[PDB]
Amino acid sequence: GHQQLYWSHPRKFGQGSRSCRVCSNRHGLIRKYGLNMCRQCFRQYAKDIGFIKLD
Amino acid sequence: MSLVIPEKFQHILRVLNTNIDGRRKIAFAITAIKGVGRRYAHVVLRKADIDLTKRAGELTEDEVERVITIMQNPRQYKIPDWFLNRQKDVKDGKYSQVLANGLDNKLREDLERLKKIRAHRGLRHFWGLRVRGQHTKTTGRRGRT
Amino acid sequence: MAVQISKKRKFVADGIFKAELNEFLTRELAEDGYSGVEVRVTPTRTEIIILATRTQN
Amino acid sequence: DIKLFGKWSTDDVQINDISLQDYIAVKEKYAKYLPHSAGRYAAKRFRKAQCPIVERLTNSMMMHGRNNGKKLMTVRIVKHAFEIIHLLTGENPLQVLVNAIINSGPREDSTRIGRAGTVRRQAVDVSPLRRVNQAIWLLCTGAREAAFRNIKTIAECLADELINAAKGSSNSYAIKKKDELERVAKSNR
Amino acid sequence: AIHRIRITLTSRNVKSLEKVCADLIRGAKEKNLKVKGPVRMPTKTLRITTRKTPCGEGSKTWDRFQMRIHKRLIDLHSPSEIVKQITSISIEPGVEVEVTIADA
Amino acid sequence: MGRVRTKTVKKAARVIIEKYYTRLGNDFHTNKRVCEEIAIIPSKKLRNKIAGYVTHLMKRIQRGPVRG
Amino acid sequence: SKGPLQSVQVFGRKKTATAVAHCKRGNGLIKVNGRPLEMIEPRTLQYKLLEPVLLLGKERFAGVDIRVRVKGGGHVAQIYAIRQSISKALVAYYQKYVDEASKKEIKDILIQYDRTLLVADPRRCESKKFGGPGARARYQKSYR
Amino acid sequence: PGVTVKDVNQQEFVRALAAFLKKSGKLKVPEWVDTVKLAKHKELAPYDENWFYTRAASTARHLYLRGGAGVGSMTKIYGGRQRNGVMPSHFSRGSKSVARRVLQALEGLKMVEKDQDGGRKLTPQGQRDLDRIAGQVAAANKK
Amino acid sequence: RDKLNNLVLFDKATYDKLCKEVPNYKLITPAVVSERLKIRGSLARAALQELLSKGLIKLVSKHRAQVIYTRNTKG
RNA sequence: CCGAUAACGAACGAGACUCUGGCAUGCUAACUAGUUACGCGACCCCCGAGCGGUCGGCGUCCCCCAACUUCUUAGAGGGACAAGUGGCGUUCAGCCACCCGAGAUUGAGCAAUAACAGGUCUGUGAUGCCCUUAGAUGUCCGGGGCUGCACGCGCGCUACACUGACUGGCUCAGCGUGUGCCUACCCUACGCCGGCAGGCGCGGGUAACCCGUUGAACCCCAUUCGUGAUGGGGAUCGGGGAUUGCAAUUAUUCCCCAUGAACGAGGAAUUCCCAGUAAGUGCGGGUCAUAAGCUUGCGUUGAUUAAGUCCCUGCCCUUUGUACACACCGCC
Ligand SMILES: [Mg+2]
Ligand SMILES: [Zn+2]
Repeated sequence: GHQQLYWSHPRKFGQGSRSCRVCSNRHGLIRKYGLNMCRQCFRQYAKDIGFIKLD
Repeated sequence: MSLVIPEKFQHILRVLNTNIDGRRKIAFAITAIKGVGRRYAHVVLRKADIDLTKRAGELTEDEVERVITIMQNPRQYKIPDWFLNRQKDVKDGKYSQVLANGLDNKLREDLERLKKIRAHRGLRHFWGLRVRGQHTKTTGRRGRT
Repeated sequence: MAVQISKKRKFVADGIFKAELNEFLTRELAEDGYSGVEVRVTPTRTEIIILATRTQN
Repeated sequence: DIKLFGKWSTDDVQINDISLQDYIAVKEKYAKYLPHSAGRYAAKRFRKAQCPIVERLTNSMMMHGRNNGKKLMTVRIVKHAFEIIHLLTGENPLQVLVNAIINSGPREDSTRIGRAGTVRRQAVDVSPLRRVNQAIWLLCTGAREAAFRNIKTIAECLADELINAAKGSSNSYAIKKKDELERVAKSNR
Repeated sequence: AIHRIRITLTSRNVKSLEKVCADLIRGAKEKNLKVKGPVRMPTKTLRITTRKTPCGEGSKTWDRFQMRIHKRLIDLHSPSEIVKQITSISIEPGVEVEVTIADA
Repeated sequence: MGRVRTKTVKKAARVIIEKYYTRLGNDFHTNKRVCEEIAIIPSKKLRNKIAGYVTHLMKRIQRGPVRG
Repeated sequence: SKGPLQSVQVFGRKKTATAVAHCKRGNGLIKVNGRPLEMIEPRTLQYKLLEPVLLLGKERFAGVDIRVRVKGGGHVAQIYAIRQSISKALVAYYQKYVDEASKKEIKDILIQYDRTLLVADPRRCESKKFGGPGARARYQKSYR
Repeated sequence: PGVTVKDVNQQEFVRALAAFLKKSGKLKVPEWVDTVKLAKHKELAPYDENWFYTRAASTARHLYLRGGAGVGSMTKIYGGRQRNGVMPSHFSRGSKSVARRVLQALEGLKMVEKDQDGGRKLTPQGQRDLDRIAGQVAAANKK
Repeated sequence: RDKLNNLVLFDKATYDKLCKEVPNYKLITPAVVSERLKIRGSLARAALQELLSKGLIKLVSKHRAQVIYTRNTKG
């Protein structure tokens, strides 16, 4: 709409503020250690990041 | 002295319009009064200068009238204003502690006050449902069946 | 100090950068035989090595 | 010589029957100052025989959920119960305990899977270790139920249970359960 | 100049980090520098446990991901100036170095 | 229970008792050190297992003729 | 008469609770965290702390000034560390400052009565699994 | 045969020190000792009229064992379980106001003074008094 | 076994009953005297510790959860 | 695995492997970890102690102005192999008991062929086909709903009390997090105000440097209560005060005062579990502007029973029967 309601709703906090840095999804995010990544996306890129599986 | 029961021992009392057992501890006796809890009983007895280790039956008539007048008039007796019930009244605004059938009708007075403006809380009260917004899906069944 | 990010967040960031860089190169150099990426990052300047079968491409 | 709880010498108690003599551990070797030692007594089989029986009794009082790790509370319970029984009867508290274990262990029980008459089918004599295991479990349950909703404390309820079991008076919950087990086994021979 | 420098190394695999700790101290001995031994800071374990499924249907399996961060400190404290004497770090990929003097 | 020696520990043991009978002996430790210069064994838990069964054969081969 | 540097430092450990006993040549003083051994937190298990000295004897300790520092674990778990430190310190002090024939007689009394006064309990804890409240327990499962 | 508080029963020592504070009445007792509760997680108020003398005795003892403690440390030491009704229980810190004025009453008694860093410790005067009471609490226990 | 309505304060009949035969039998604890003299229990701990002060009853235990006394020695 | 052997030589799985736990007074070191020593102090002493006792009070890398690594951290290594003894065994593969030993079975991770019309198109700029595409099934904004309650079920929390609750005193952890690409939102010491939740200034920490010696809970020690729906239990409900946010009503959460309901150990049934286990007990992480009765980990206290069986429910191998092959939830 006109420039004063298209994005008018405040999104400084909450699930709406945060999205997966890979797939732009808002569910199952991992904000720990500054990942900001999807629950499913992290499993995909865990090896590349460095998160290996010991036990 | 853990002696024979005192001759002027009242097994129950008659304070306000409720009877309280005299065989139990004084701070845990006046808790039988509506509007008086464990906390409020201790502060009033603390400020009425009565012994804490003695039971309700062995309090004397003058001590039981000192106890009542503390409870009725707590503001004048240095009991703080954060330790009462009807603080900042919705009708008259004065801070007070209500202790009897006055508590039952103040609850009814505020209960009809919500109904008369038919606010949501009054409607929930009138319909007999929860008013604090909790889930009615799987609880509170006993009151209905 | 305050400006520097913590080692825990820092080492996660480098893994994020490598994963993001690998994904971008995987999509782009796919038909060129992109095999992998090696990142020899140094405090002065970083450097990126692309491992591909068909280098002249 | 070791003076369990600082008193009540262990070099005078005695076991009246050789059947239970080697699974009760009140003698000099298994004589301890205190009924508390994380000795790994459940690592293997027949290691709970060389565990002192005061420790065995203490480990069984911590039951019914509320009290699953509270060994220090149980130690003082055993301590207070032992002081009462010496005061209330006049002999060595350990001696009353051994008599309680000996007299409460059910000599036979019944067990099977076939179509039972009343409870179980075939009457089977129990082992000497099951004798002690059942004896300790029965005394603790007797003291537990006796003090669940009365002013009488656990130490006093534990005290009378061991005293009654050490004599056998149809007043201890342990011997009452023991006699009941004998009757079922005897009726199911 | 007179200088004292604290060299902190941090990596993910111990083998490389233990290797790079060697040639700095071994190089300094040839350079006749004083070398406080490599202090081993406690290893940081970053542990992210994510449910294995992407669906939410299953048997409640959880996937444990661990990240080990190893830090080591080497304190090169020769009497003469040190920056010119140690102009190299001789690293391998995976280890981060941060030259630092006593002022910081 | 559950200390059967797998093929590998047994199969390696027989080879090093025919390659190197004279050097080996009936000591777990002396043999566990020869198995450190005569073989490239990836794991420590493997050589000690290999060294352990070697003694069983070397103790047995002193008396009977084992298939090795 | 004034020979210094006659001291040992021997630790004891139960369930992540470590206690280092500082043994030393002096008139008999046994103290833990600066407090007398009698003045200890869970007095219900006081005999466990006094158990080493009672078995070996006050006279054996009499030439030794012990000070134990304890800093881990819980209440009772600390006690097993304090006794393990005191018992292992004196056997070490007798080991490396007099003949081990004296070390032999102190060791057998403690090792026979309770080996934990000289050898530590190796069990620690167990890791919780992602299927139950604890290490082996499992959440209740329902089929309807 | 000297005596230090670490050499005596702490529970009887704090009982002795509170008695010493009570008869030697200079301790700045607040006007709300009768009304307040000593922490948020406590359902009922303290039983003893002289609770302010017993915390002060207790806290003066704590500053002996370790100094540099502030109000935030005191409310941690005195914090405890909050049963939270039907909620699962948790840990709740004590009251900052009770802790603060107990400490403030102690500087006024010249037995506690502030540190060069945050928090406050015992003065040599206060350390003198703590250990004499320790002296007489051992003699009474002994004989 | 419905309700005990124990005494919360003594009457004359129970008070001398306390003083004449309670300090005569081996195990005297507040629980025992409560269920024998029909006193509530706070009175039991009360009455027992007054009898200690007079010295006609000997204390042995004195613990928070269990306080145990005994009669005076004879002979 | 050992052995017979129309089989011989192999392959995957198991095992080996990886991580973790338990021992190393043996090595390498540590002013971002300490301990002993010494020197200052502060006290108690005082008989007189004096190398007295206590101090998480202060120093000796504020480099010449202590040592050392026991305790802490983490690397290289060692250590356990059924190795030794006795017995059983075809005296093979192996089993049982015991000595010495920290340990004579620590927990996990990975995990074969073949398959399921098992779940996910609501994870994806993974995707085919179909549908919609400007009055949109795109996108944004406002409000509401996802919470709504005659009722049924599942996972749990709190309990029914005295092996307790309450009030005070005492005294012990370990995982692990901590200021942001977008992105606004960190962990908090200390001082002051307030009864509490909180508020106000001053700092520290991108972290073995600051929170923090994480002064946790249970427990322990004293007090009151006294077998009653009671000081058990805290559901429901009224009034008041704060915090987060743009917004708190259908109560966000927190605090204070009042009401004090069922519940007195739970029918038929049914779950999980073998040693630091069950259970009691709290504490971190995730979610998180606001928040845990959830989950993932951690420590603390610490047992009863059992070292067996195929009885029930199932699994593996062989033999056998079969009208079954969508395979007994079959066929008829
Ligand atoms: Mg109450
Ligand atoms: Zn994603």
